Amino acid sequence: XXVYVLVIKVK
Amino acid sequence: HHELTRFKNETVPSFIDWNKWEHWKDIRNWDGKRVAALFIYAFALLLSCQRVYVAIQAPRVERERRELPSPGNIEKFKRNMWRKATPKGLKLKRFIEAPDGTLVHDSSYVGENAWDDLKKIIGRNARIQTEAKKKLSQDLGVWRERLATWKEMLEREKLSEQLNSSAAKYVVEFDMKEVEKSLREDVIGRTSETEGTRALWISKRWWRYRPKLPYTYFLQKLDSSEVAAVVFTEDLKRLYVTMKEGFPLEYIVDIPLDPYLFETICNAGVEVDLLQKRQIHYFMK
Amino acid sequence: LTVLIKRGILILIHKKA
Amino acid sequence: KGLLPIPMINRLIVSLLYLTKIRSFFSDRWSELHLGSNPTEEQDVSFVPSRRSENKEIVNIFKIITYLQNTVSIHPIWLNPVKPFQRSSLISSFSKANRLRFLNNPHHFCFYCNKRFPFYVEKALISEISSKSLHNLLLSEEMRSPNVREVLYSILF
Amino acid sequence: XXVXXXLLNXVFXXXXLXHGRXXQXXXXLYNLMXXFX
Amino acid sequence: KLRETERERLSNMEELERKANVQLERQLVMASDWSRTLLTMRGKLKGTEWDPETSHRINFSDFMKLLDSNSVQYMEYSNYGQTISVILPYYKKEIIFRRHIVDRMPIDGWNDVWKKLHQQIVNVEVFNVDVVPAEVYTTVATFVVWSMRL
Amino acid sequence: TMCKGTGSVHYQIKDYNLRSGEKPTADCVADAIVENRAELVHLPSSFNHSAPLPSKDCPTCDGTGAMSCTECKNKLQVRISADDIMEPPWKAYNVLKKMDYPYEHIVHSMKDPSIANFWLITLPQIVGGFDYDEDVKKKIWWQYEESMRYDQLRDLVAKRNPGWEYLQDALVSIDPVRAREDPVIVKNVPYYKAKKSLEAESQKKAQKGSRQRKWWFF
Amino acid sequence: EIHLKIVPPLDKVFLRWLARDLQRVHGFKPKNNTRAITPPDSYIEFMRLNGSLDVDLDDPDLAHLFK
Amino acid sequence: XFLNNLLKVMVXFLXXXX
Amino acid sequence: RDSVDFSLRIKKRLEESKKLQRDLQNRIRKRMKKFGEEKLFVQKTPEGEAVKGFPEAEVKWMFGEKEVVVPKAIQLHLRHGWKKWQEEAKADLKQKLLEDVDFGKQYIAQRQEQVLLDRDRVVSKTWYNEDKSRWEMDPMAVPYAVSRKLIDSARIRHDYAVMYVALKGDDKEFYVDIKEYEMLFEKFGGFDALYLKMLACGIPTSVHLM
Ligand SMILES: [Zn+2]
Repeated sequence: XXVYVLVIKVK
Repeated sequence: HHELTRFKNETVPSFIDWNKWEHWKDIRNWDGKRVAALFIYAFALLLSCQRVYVAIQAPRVERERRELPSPGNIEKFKRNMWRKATPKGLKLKRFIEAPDGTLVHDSSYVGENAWDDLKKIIGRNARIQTEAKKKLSQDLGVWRERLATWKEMLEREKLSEQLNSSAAKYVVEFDMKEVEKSLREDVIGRTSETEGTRALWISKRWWRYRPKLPYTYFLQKLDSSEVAAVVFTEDLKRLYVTMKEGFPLEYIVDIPLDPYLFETICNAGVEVDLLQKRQIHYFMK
Repeated sequence: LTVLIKRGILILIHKKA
Repeated sequence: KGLLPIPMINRLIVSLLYLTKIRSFFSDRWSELHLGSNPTEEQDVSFVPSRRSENKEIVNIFKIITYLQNTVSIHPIWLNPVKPFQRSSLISSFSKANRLRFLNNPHHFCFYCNKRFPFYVEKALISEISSKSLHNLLLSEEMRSPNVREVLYSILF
Repeated sequence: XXVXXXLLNXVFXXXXLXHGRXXQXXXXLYNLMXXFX
Repeated sequence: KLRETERERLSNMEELERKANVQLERQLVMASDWSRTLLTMRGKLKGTEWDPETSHRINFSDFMKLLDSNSVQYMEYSNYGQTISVILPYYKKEIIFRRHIVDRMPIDGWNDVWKKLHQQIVNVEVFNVDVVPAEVYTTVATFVVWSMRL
Repeated sequence: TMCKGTGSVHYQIKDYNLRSGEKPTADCVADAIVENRAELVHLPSSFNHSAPLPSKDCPTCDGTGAMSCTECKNKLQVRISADDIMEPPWKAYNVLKKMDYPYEHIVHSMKDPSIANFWLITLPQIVGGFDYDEDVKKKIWWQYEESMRYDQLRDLVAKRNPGWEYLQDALVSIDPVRAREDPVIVKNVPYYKAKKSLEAESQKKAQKGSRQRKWWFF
Repeated sequence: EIHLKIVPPLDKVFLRWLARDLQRVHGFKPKNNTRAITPPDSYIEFMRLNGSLDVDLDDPDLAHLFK
Repeated sequence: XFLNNLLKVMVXFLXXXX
Repeated sequence: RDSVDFSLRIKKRLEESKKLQRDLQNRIRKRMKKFGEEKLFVQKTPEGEAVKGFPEAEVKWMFGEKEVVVPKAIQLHLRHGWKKWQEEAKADLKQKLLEDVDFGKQYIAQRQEQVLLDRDRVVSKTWYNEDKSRWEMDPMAVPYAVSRKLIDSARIRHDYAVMYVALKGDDKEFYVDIKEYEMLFEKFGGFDALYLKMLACGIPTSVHLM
């Protein structure tokens, strides 16, 4: 898939 | 093709005018075609759900039928391997895709807490085969079951880590105090003796034969932190690379003008310079 | 390579021949 | 430096904030970032390491080639599971995920064997004032250096 | 929810984005434009 | 105490082998290029994607739609974007590839076009042909050809 | 720009000169279209509508997607300069000046307090060797927090929490141009609401089917 | 001394859009029978930072007359 | 012209020879 | 129950905004019907050229043979109150510094120090060109001096290519180029906005034929 740094996922 | 034009002009906008929701939301005047389209959507949803269910389930049944020195030492060895691989403070998560549509957080991948805190030395060398290992151990004068079970358990963890990477998503996080220290260390402290000896040396040894290389491999090796410098020609239509190791060191890569070129030239962290020709060479031509 | 269509039109083209 | 806007200064911040989405009528922040900051913190090149480097490589190539030809043949007919994040420093890998997310393709340069590659690896002054006033150059519509003027004058001659 | 005490008064379009002039400057400029009206 | 000598020997052996690894990678890339340019002239690779044949022209909007439809995976680039071309497979089975030169790619779609191109593309091809040897060819060639007619 | 380069612009009938004694049906409108007694107008595909209108070719570019420079005239289409032979620095710099170095790879990643601290403050202070005034730092922080309103509201409206249409109208009120293209915002609210209810009952009947399909082989 | 022009050689469209947005935001409408609304702490802080809150010390009515 | 008289009072001294 | 409550507060303030817009539209209709008849229409853009980033489908309003512009409704009502409390706070601080003596002196000393710092900062980027034997300044900080209102007078060569700018309290006529200012701030208004913010501030300007 892709790198999903927390600003994408956590917030 | 004659009917398809009118099909676009007067059927599908009229369809969405019938599919306009001022009539749809009122259930008391649902037309027969309206509930017919409702049933069509229901049947399509059922078919798609059943198909994706069986398609997800089938390889799991396939692998089920195909299938049918403490663990702390394993954790420490995986920790050591990951500390060898990537720098400190970068924590990388394997956030696993469930079949249902949710995102499951496992807590056993070594990419998270590896950073968190006469036979051991030799046994930690898996890049070299056990044949030369036992050959040089007989040159030392020093157990085959333990090496056998090391091999078995590394095969097990290799298979499990291969299976975990079929459908997963990944999350980085840096160590902004450590990363800012690295910026102060390697951006401000990179004091190589090679300050400006790149473009001039090419201008002297132009008589060398530098072979050709493609754009995409130039990108794929520039990103890799394998190249020592990048050189721009004054017409911006040739670019003479100068890496750190290879035969030859320098080549010629012909270039398309796009910004992502310059973006990866930046993010790789390579030496950027432009050769300046004189003002006669464009009058000699 | 820079072919000239009449009414003064300059068109850049591919390599050669 | 106009080619690669990350400097490896304040124009970066200005393009980060203000340029990103009519009049917008505010250039004062540019100058406020410019002068609202005060600094408080051998022309002789050496080709010696360059020559010694190619000397090292030409030395190493012979033994590496002997081992390679002892190992490999070519016939006529773990680490991070994300390739960029290996042997890249902290600040180099910092913005790496930022480019990985939007553009996903590395192009993964590995494959060789097509019809073009049947080989296979095997591993083992009265009017002068009026003239001054008359000239209608108020529409410039130019949009370099006087040295370019000299070289272009030579080209014209 | 912590900034939302001001956000409910900050949802009013973009009012802190067009204020860089005093009233007098605005009036001066206004009378210095053309007299079409 | 002598196991550190073993560690150093293994490190040196790993250095040698990974030197050889990257060196063989370069070996394969230059040998691949040499075999490519050797097979190009003989015509044994005629018709494939490495020697395509001309076809009808195309517009910007058709290129945009084929970009939405993920057909574009090979290009031919030259001259700062004023002349470009693309290559398409077709089904005659027999899979053949044809080149189409795009017409008047206007000014400012490229940073959006390269937004999709860079994600579909596997290999771009960039041609380097300067102006001055072409012009020398024009003058000498018209001289010799018209003297041949004479 | 009037078709953005896509070319498939939407079309609409604006006014209809109906005859005295008829009803505004669809076939009468089509018959007026035959004799061109209705105002046929072009709407851009840049405007996205609730009802997809007929998308045909754009007449301003004839389907190509570009307008030729009509400011250039046939009498002055040629120059006299031998600039084309000596490839200049200024042409390359100009053709690269319209490439924008697209910054989207950092703007989206910028939405983090620590990461914003780094990129906005720490990197210029380290590279430049200067130190900011407190007014400069506070104005940077204020403009940043002011800019983060739209992404905070997008995240809050993405929860599908009850009463999300009010935050949807807040999003369409704060910034028009960006809200005209955000895929989270739905054009027709009853459309999405009743389709959601219909999908719920559809997965109910799908469960019925998938549960009575397992009671016949025994 | 001081001089001006009514027809300057500047760009044409920018003046039209500036005037049109000036009409769209201001128009001519004043108001007097209105009580002032309090700004939040954010607008108040920005007004503090921009320095537009300074009392009109330039006017020699009473602010500068004693000084 | 309060700023003008203020600057008249507090004239400075900068070299900047370039 | 807090998020739904906040969205209901948003809803009631939006309903207030729509009521405000509707009654302002009604007031505009009642005030402007004395001239002509409304001709509301979405006139299609006659330009076909605006690639400079301007919005589309401008609305031309006719009330007879005249011109009128539709304004914003709630924004004007908020701006009136905000400027009103600006005036009230300024007047309260004025009368307060009229009451006390020490705080007014401290304030005027702070103004003195800030003006000194601003002028020093704007003269930190000057130089003397001895090839032409004149004084030149970075045009980059030329707007910044305008922000403090540091400009004395403006002398303009025609074609708008070079400005000669006077400093308040100084006898020099600094030479600044405007082609470079355009090359720097073409995205931020260019010299059009520069001359416009000379004109808005009521600075003395004059054009010459050099
Ligand atoms: Zn068009």
